This record gives sequence, structure tokens and C-alpha cells, in this order.
Amino acid sequence: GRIADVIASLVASSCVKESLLRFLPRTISRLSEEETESWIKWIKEVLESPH
Amino acid sequence: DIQFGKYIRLSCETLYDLMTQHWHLKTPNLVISVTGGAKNFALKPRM
Amino acid sequence: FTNDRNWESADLQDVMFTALVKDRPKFVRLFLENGLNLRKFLTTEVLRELYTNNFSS
Repeated sequence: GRIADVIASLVASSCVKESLLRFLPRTISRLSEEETESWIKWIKEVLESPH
Repeated sequence: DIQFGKYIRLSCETLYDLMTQHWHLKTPNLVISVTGGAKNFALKPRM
Repeated sequence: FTNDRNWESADLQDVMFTALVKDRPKFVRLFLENGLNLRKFLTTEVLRELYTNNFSS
């Protein structure tokens, strides 16, 4: 998946950025820095509970 | 109904009450495809 | 095809045609899997072109 692979791979901001860039490179460039920071926050919230 | 099927066409629980009695029975289980459908999806054999 | 970046799958028809004449079945299967209506792609004009010229005498 475009983003499902990111979540699968994760289960740090730098590592999250690396995974997000490698799995979905093109779409990120269009997105603004603040919006991708918010997306990283969302992914953090998801990754809080892995069960 | 619709032709190609009832459509409530309601705006944003109450629907469930009508659904249970009028149309079909209660569910032992439920499944949801949260992810939406992209304009182009790769339909490889494994999927 | 994996990235799903910039194509609506409508222009692919052109490339598709070439495969059919260049005997590249794997690319045919790949195009079909990633979204292609062979019924819509197949038309009177396409079939006429395929039979008139590409068909061995």
C-alpha cells in the first residue's frame, strides 16, 4: 500500500520521515512542511498502541 | 429503490432501528474497508 | 505502475496496441491487471487496423 507499507514497516521523527519518503516519495514534495509534520503527528498517534 | 436498492438519503443510530426491522436481520459480525478506492488500483492476483 | 503517480490509464491504450503487435504477453497481462477495459479498447477501428496490416498474408 502507499501508506499501509509505512505503518507495517514502523511496527523517531527521522525514521518516520525516511520511511514516509521512501514509500511515498512524490506526494510528499507537493505537501507543505507543516502538513507533513501534522501527518507525522497522526502516524505517531496511530503507532502509540500496536496491539 | 433504484434501477441499474433503497436510498434513505439522510444528512449528518436512528437509521439502524429502521434497518433492523424493515429490511434485514441483525449482524453477528461486521466488516469495513476503511481505505477508499483510488482512481487507479493495482489489481494483482494476491489482492 | 506501483507508484500510482500521474496516469489515468486512458492513454495506456496506445502502448497496449504496440504490445499486441510486438508479442509481449507479460506486458499485456500487466496492463490488464493495473486497470484496462479491453471491451472499450477494442473498437471497429482498432480491429480493422489489427486485421488489415498486422495480419500475416
